[PDB]
Amino acid sequence: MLKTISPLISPELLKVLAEMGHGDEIIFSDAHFPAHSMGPQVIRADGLLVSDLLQAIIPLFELDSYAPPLVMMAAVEGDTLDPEVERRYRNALSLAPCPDIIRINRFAFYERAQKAFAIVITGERAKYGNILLKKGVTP
Amino acid sequence: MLKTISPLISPELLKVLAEMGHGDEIIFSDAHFPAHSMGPQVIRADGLLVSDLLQAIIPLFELDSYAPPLVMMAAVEGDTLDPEVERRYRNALSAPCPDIIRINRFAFYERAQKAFAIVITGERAKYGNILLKKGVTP
Amino acid sequence: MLKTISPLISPELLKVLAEMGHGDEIIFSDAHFPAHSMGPQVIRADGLLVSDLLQAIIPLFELDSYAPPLVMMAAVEGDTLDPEVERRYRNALSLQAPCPDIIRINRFAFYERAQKAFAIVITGERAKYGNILLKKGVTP
Amino acid sequence: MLKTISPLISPELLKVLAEMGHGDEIIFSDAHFPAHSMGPQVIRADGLLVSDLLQAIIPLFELDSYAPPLVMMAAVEGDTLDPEVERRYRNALSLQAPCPDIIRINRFAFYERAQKAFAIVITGERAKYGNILLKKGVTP
Amino acid sequence: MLKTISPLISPELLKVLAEMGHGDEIIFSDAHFPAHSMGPQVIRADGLLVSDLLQAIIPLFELDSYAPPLVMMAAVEGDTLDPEVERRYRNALSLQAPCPDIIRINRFAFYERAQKAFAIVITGERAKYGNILLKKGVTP
Amino acid sequence: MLKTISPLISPELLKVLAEMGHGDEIIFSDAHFPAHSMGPQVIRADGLLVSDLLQAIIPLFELDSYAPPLVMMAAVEGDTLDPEVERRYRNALSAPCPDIIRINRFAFYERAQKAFAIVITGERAKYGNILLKKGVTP
Amino acid sequence: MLKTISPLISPELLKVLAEMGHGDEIIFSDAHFPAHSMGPQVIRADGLLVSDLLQAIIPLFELDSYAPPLVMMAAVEGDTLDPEVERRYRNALSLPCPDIIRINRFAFYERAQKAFAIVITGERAKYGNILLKKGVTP
Amino acid sequence: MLKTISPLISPELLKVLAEMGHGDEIIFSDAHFPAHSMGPQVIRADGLLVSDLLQAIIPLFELDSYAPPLVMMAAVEGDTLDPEVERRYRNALSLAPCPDIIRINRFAFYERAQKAFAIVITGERAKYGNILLKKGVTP
Amino acid sequence: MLKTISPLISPELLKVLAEMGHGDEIIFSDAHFPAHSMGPQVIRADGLLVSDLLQAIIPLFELDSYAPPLVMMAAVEGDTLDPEVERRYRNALSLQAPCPDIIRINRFAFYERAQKAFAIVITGERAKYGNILLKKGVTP
Amino acid sequence: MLKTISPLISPELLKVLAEMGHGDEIIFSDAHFPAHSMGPQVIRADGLLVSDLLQAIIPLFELDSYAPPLVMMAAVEGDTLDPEVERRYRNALSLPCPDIIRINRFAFYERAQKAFAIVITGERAKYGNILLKKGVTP
Ligand SMILES: C[C@@H]1O[C@@H](O)[C@@H](O)[C@H](O)[C@@H]1O
Ligand SMILES: C[C@@H]1O[C@@H](O)[C@@H](O)[C@H](O)[C@@H]1O
Ligand SMILES: C[C@@H]1O[C@@H](O)[C@@H](O)[C@H](O)[C@@H]1O
Ligand SMILES: C[C@@H]1O[C@@H](O)[C@@H](O)[C@H](O)[C@@H]1O
Ligand SMILES: C[C@@H]1O[C@@H](O)[C@@H](O)[C@H](O)[C@@H]1O
Ligand SMILES: C[C@@H]1O[C@@H](O)[C@@H](O)[C@H](O)[C@@H]1O
Ligand SMILES: C[C@@H]1O[C@@H](O)[C@@H](O)[C@H](O)[C@@H]1O
Ligand SMILES: C[C@@H]1O[C@@H](O)[C@@H](O)[C@H](O)[C@@H]1O
Ligand SMILES: C[C@@H]1O[C@@H](O)[C@@H](O)[C@H](O)[C@@H]1O
Ligand SMILES: C[C@@H]1O[C@@H](O)[C@@H](O)[C@H](O)[C@@H]1O
Repeated sequence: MLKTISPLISPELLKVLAEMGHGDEIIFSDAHFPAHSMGPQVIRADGLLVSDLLQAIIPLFELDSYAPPLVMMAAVEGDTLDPEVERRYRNALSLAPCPDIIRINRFAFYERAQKAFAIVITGERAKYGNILLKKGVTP
Repeated sequence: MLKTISPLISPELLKVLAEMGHGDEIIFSDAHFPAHSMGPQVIRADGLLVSDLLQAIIPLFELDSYAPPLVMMAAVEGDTLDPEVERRYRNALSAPCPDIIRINRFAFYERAQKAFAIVITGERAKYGNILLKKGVTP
Repeated sequence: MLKTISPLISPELLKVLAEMGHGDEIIFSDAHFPAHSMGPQVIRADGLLVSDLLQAIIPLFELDSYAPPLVMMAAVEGDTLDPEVERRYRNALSLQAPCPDIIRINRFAFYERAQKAFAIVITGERAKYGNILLKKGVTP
Repeated sequence: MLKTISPLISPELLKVLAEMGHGDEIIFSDAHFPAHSMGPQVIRADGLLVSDLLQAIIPLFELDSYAPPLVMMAAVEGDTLDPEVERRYRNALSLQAPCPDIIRINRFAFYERAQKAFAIVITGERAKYGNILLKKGVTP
Repeated sequence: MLKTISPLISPELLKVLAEMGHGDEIIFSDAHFPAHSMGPQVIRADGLLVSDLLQAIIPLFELDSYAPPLVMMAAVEGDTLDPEVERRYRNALSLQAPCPDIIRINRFAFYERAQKAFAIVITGERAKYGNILLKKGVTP
Repeated sequence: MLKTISPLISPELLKVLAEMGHGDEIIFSDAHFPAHSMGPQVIRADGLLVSDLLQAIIPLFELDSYAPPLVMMAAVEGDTLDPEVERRYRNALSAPCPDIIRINRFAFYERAQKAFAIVITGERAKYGNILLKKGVTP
Repeated sequence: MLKTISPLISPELLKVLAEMGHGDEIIFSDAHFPAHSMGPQVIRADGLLVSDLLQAIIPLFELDSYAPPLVMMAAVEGDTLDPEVERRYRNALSLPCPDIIRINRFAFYERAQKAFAIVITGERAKYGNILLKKGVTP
Repeated sequence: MLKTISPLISPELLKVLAEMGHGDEIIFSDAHFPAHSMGPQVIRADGLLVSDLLQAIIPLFELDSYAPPLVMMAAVEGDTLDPEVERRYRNALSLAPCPDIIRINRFAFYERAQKAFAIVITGERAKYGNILLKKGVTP
Repeated sequence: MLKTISPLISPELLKVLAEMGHGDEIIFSDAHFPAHSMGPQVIRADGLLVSDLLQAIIPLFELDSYAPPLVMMAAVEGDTLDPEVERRYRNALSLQAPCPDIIRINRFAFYERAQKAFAIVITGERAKYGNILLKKGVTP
Repeated sequence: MLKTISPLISPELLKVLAEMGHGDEIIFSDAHFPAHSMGPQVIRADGLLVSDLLQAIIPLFELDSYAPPLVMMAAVEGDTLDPEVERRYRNALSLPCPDIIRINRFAFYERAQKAFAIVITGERAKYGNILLKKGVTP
């Protein structure tokens, strides 16, 4: 734990976040995500909701302006998604407003998770609660 | 995650709990515990309370009936404990929850140095550290 | 071991099952499978039957409903497969609710698929074609 | 697996048994033993009985004749030990020739001794005091 | 780098600072300190002043209040401390509130304590006796 | 060592043989084989002949009946083989010893690169390298 | 620290510069460079300006005369460089020729994936990345 | 394999032998020795007799003159030892004669094997075929 | 060090030389070669001349006779080789019999081959183009 | 290699010397020293004379002024040193004081177990071992 920094961010994630450079991507997945088979280093955040890390990390993480900074997974046809999830993610990320969030199909998302800098799997239970953040040029 | 098992328990902690044998000790510490300098493997559980992990693990973890299975830290001289902590931990570990005994910071740290693992949590209370001793799984 | 969880599941396997997410695949091979050269981590369960493991894991493992969750190996040219195997695998998998249909794929495609699995658990099953792949779903 | 060798013996255990020399000790513990904190390398054999392993290993493992080759744990104050355990352990060990007498030592001295063992194989034996230590001899 | 947190703190140091608990100790040494032979993990901070790093971490690092949290090295017989080093350090450490009195211990006593430190950050401070140890407290 | 098992087989090779599955390939090379630059794990057996290891392993190692289980190296153009080698290897691997097929140095090395392991021996003969493919243990 | 050698160079960087041979390329990046994602080993030099290292390094590092020895990043189209960055760099390097080649952001990343090492500095100036190519030490 | 050097010495043993300095000790044990539980690095020489390595290594290994260079294990009371074993060891080591060989009790031998530089376990089947060599000042 | 074998050969190099098989290649480069970026394991031999190391290993290293076993680097346009380097190398390599003709290939071709070498020994040879590659043959 | 720095110093030795701080001790041993048995990290410098390294190292390495900075091995009782060894060493070091302390063979080993590193050279001279203690870099 450290002062002025959300105690919800583990020491290892703190390191990962700092090591990230312009353009690096990090995923905060829901609890159902196959994080461990993607390839990048995985960090567990089992007792937390994605919205928890988002609000904890946003004052530290500059979002990329050179590319879509926020990406989520699109529900497969014949499946159900929750409208509220994306709503609080935006609220958690609004320091003030945050860029629009774009959804790509689940496979496209995995494909990109495979090249990500790291993956943080949380306890988010809602379906399709996975979100990718692309880092910008930290001022 | 997994069905019928608390998702608050990370897979690595699930492995640790399963590997532990009779007499093995694990510590669930508060956020201020010097967990990483004790020696045993450390598992972070930052967003959770000690009482959260205690209740999640108890239906899987039989407590030792051959020796004191629950050990907490005695307040250092010129300092006092928060009454709310121990009572909350007992509640979480309830068969009845065995009695809890206190031992000075020296003896607690000496045992922490030799514990099977240390799970550091987001528990903010002072003296929120607790040592559990595994018994024989029935 | 732990209470409420089958003792047949090793600590490492419990970790593996918990780490797996939606779509991840895990193989429970018979004793003849070339598990160690496939690529993924290998957990040995020598002396144990695949069916005994399936029955122990099924109450915690959600099978994928987004795609066929069960894949077995088709017999190779000239071989006859023992119907007793798939019969007791489905039974073990039907512990709480009947299990989905099992599909069969060419031995080469099975290996190519084993090369991408999350993990491989090699058991004591001595019958040929006793390998079965499981695909995890979304834990309800 | 391999021909002429029990399939119940994992590859790692076969290596371990072959590496052991005269006087080296290996423990086959029950499922309750604190094997992972003792120190020596641990091989898991979850779901398997100690007696089933002993019967599989005895034809390859020479028991030491220079010192007591079999050590078991004495029950702790208040506990009763099941005579059925030591009974089937000796039977399994008597596969080709009757096995030596088994000695019992205090739980603390057993652990102190486990800390020096070559390896520890934790099995699926669920009975208490199902731990047994074997000391290798000179392969004739 | 990150926003909010000073970029003078390398990602590895940030992780270290966060893992430290109440009572844990960290050394920010001058360029002449035998950092690598003490025992704990070392983080190089060549080119940076100790006072640069103290200012960077003070907003995140609560000092121990259960014991003297600031310790520097006493000058060895024949040498004499440069009070300006302490001034700079004191000002960096007093950016939020007056820092506790800074205690000075003998060279060898300092090394002994370093052997048990959580980590050691060797900087570019070229002034003699530019070493300082910080003890962590209960984070508010 | 171990009773009923050849002491010529090191514990590590004993582990390797046991881990190998159907279709897995292992090479027993002569002393001049570039074993350490192929890729797979290498096990030294310097004082032994390939025929020594072949005979020791055969009572434990069932050979593949689904594909060519024995592969040797074809002599490079402008070079010739020593007749005594292949015949000695067949003798060592005798159920009858399946037929042996030759493949150029390129195809042999390509497979060596992907083999499960390589056991380099003290076999001094030229082209004394042989690749065994494991079958289904009965 | 060592006499005659700039104390700004960490022992690890000293080792890296010494291990580099003719043609090897090293990058001293700004704080925003995605160094850890490229592939080569990374040396953190947080808080230091690129120009500080260049000045510290140049007396020991011979620049390649067989190929352009200095490469920088061209500004993203439509954007412009801060002329002070390169002026500061040219001075630190004590720079007849050689000139500084400028390659596009991604072309720069491509070449950085194959570099000997990447030293990420505390340089906050936009496009402060510079790649140096070692020559033959006189 | 290398020219002029016994092909019976594996590459790793070659390295160990060379890394050894004045006073370092190395054990060539029989096949019954508990080499792997002693502590030092172990090298397998399964198809060889101790006498094989001895004759292969002696032209490379200078024996210590500052201390007893050759030590073997004494048979426990109530056990049998082979007179020929020590005989050929001496013959193998005689390049020309080799120092006397002294026997210490089995436990004393293990105790010393625990601090040795390395242990080479061979296929020597004879009981008490273990021998320790102490390296001298290589000329 | 050892007797019989030249003490100029570090224990790690001796091991490497012995593990090499027919066709394996090793580079003894000059002090300016980019040894560490090629890919293979590197052994430092600072201070020693390439000709010093060639004399040391020739008695133990059979050259390949199935292909040109000796390869050096051609001078880059603008440069010119110092024939005395080759003389020294030739004499060291001819201590037991006339060494095969020494072939010279382009700089980049040499690097390409180095990426696939068994190992690289970078020495203190400060003359340009002091690099030489050896291909191992069937040891008599 | 690096300009201004002796090419005799390997990159790893350069790193080690740079990491050493005030009071740390480094040993440059002769070829007969049991370096790998002592405990500290070992850097091979086969073929090089101790005096060659000392000459290469001294311009970068400040000797301790707070404690005797040079220690050597006293000859085994009844034996004698070759005066040329130390004369050669004193010259390489460009050596008012300090004097060279001589400790018995085993006392030397004891201190070598706690040294920062051991560089084993090709020095064949009896008792060519020398321990240097680092001071405060000016
Ligand atoms: C079908 C999808 O599968 C994975 O991507 C999960 O992380 C999602 O939440 C969803 O269940
Ligand atoms: C004095 C004690 O120090 C550590 O053990 C903390 O984890 C406790 O909560 C308490 O503050
Ligand atoms: C031909 C097949 O080969 C492997 O896949 C074995 O695991 C099967 O049981 C069967 O023998
Ligand atoms: C009291 C004893 O504790 C451990 O040694 C267990 O392995 C035993 O079975 C018994 O429960
Ligand atoms: C004598 C002392 O030695 C070390 O502790 C240095 O870090 C100090 O600055 C001082 O030079
Ligand atoms: C040309 C071939 O090269 C290697 O494969 C050797 O192992 C063979 O015996 C033969 O010499
Ligand atoms: C757009 C570019 O992104 C990275 O390459 C940074 O290192 C540059 O300075 C610039 O910000
Ligand atoms: C009793 C002794 O035990 C070990 O020391 C063996 O290596 C000996 O050969 C002998 O059998
Ligand atoms: C131009 C060449 O570059 C490298 O290959 C050096 O090793 C050569 O000696 C030469 O300087
Ligand atoms: C007797 C001594 O043994 C070692 O310390 C050698 O390094 C010395 O040079 C001497 O030979």
